[PDB]
Amino acid sequence: DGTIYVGSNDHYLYAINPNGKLKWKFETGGSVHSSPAIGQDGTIYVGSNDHYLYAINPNGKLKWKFETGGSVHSSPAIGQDGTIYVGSNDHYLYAINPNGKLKWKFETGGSVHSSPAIGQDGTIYVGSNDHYLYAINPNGKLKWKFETGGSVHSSPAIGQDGTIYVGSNDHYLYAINPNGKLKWKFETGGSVHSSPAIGQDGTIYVGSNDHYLYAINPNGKLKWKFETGGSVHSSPAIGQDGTIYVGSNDHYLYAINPNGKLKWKFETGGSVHSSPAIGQDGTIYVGSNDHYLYAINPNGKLKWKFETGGSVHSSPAIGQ
Ligand SMILES: [Cl-]
Ligand SMILES: [Cl-]
Repeated sequence: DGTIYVGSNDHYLYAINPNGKLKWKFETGGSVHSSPAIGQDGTIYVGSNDHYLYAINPNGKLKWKFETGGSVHSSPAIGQDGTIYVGSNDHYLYAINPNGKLKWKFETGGSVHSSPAIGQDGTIYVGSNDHYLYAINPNGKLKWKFETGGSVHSSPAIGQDGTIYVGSNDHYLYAINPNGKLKWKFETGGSVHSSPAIGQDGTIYVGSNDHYLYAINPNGKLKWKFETGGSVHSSPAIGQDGTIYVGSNDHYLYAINPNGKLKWKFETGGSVHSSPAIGQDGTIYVGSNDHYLYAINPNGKLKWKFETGGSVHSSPAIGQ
């Protein structure tokens, strides 16, 4: 099918066809910064600034909405049994059943902006504003928490071997072993809000507020760093040939070769905080602060752009 879903600061969740024409839009009560996740049956889940986690049917009609105590900026993750996990600015990590009833909630010490990741054994990992990376068991009990030096707004990535990687506002990219002990930390020049991505050879890519996209080896030593013109808050995506795509606050979507050299850059009208998604055909989709969702071909030329009513900070998801 190939529908592209993305939130906008104009309060809507958009469903766009691969040709750039609207399928439907669903109005929430507030800005949709959260990035949608798609369940096995096609349900689209997304948080809103209006405090709700939404479940929207493929036809664009509400399935249910679950009210948390504060804005849902965190992006949901879906477990093997269908449980939907999402953080809230009310300080909790929520686990919601597919029917929209609470499974459990776990209180952290601060707002949960970070988006959860799920391990192979069902462990749920998420950062908190309280400076910790949390590992929560499927039953909602704490497994462990790891203290960084600052707020963990970056969303964790899990390696093949179980290593958990996450940025911190203390400027480091952390690699944490499955037991919750530090493996290594890599110092960038500024806060690491960007969420890491792991390449096929284990290279970890992450943006930094210091304007660079970093490639770090599994041993925690620098592979390369590529300088953009502004802070890299967007989270990288990796194509089949190894190309790394990431937005920058300098307004460009970047395509970087595995060797750290520029492949191409595409200029949007505003900062690219949204994190790119790659379609089956290689199309790269990303939002911009200029209000558009962009579809860029593998050669870096514009396929189409779709104007929403406000900034597109949400990161797109592509349906089957
Ligand atoms: Cl159409
Ligand atoms: Cl974000």
